[PDB]
Amino acid sequence: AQSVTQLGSHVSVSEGALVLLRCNYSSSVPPYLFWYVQYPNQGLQLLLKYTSAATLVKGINGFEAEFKKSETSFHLTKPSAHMSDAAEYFCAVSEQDDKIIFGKGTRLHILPNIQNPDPAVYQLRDSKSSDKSVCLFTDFDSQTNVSQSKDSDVYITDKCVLDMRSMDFKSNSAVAWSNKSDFACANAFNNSIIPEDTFFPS
Amino acid sequence: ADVTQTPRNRITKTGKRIMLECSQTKGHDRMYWYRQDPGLGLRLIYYSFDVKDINKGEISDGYSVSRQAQAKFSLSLESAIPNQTALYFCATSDESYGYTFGSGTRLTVVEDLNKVSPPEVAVFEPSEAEISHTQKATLVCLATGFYPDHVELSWWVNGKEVHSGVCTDPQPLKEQPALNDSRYSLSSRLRVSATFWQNPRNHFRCQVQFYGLSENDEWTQDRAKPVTQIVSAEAWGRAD
Repeated sequence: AQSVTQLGSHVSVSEGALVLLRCNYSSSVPPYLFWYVQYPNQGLQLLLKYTSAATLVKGINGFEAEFKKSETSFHLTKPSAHMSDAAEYFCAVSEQDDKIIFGKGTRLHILPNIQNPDPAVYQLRDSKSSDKSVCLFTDFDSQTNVSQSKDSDVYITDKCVLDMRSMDFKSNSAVAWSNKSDFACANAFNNSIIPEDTFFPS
Repeated sequence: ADVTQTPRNRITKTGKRIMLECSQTKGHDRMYWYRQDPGLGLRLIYYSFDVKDINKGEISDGYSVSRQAQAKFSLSLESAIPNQTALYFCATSDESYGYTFGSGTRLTVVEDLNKVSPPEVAVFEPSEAEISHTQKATLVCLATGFYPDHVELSWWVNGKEVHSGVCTDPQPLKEQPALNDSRYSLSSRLRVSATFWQNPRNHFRCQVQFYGLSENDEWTQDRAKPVTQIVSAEAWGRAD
């Protein structure tokens, strides 16, 4: 009868904006509630929990959650999204006086503030003396997204954000490649809607 | 470390009995085994409140457990099947929902060990056009042709591991999506200043830890036995 619901397997937030991850529960009597965070290939870390004491529960790193009985909710918040907040978050609830049951999880994706976009498609050559290449689409802002390949012999990755600490600089990129010698970087991202000002060097 | 799990990683063929161990030092009555799958969270398999008291969770089929001591709770896959591929977590709890999780067991069950294959790894050097346009330089690592999907990629600059300026794909892609036993590929980027790439004294290495066969596994093919191993590729900086 008792459950916990998180909707949206993947959610976005702009860098520096309010973080809000939603959790609702179905228990008739108020339960204990928990929020855990997980980084890739790591274990679970407790952020905060409601244990029938304070209703505004504070957590580590500026996280908070308010237990609201009348709308059966325990939403997790943080005032400002940082790149290091990128992780998967699980809401969980007590059940049957003997266990914790977990929500399905939500992965939080932080959209970096790219104030000087410089979209471009580059060709990169193998360090060894094959004439193998890959294609790198980089330096586009938040309004561009990368579509999957329409050709089973052309491989295209999801966009990935890197954070160069040395220059306090973040950028988006996707990589494409193909085992066809004729494949060209000018055409690699033709199934994606790319910026009209994308740089294509020759 | 209060809660410890073994093994940390394992690959197995289908139809084998597999045992995972959880041990604790605090002697809490309550111990639990969960599995984690993408999009499903953590699902309870079995739990125990004392030595010989056992309770099914939501996904107990295909599994058994034994509580051999206050300190120990064992999970068995009775006859492993591919859909038992998962990250497995044991936990203890005190009397007030104070949970402690073990660090996890990554288990991969494959139908046919003959398909196991380590990656080929290549580094692709920064474009002169990126360098001129941006005064930055992105290296790309590609790991290809590996099976199963069970790898760890890292970057090493002048012999030390780096995290800054790196982005690795969160999941490998299938090279042949139509096939149940497709091999996989994975990419990563490491971005540095153009100045740093242009120094011929700087050394860049992409490392891929692959988890495959063990010494005990049989191997009847001519090609290299695809054991757990590290495969790297490298590049030196360059002015031209």
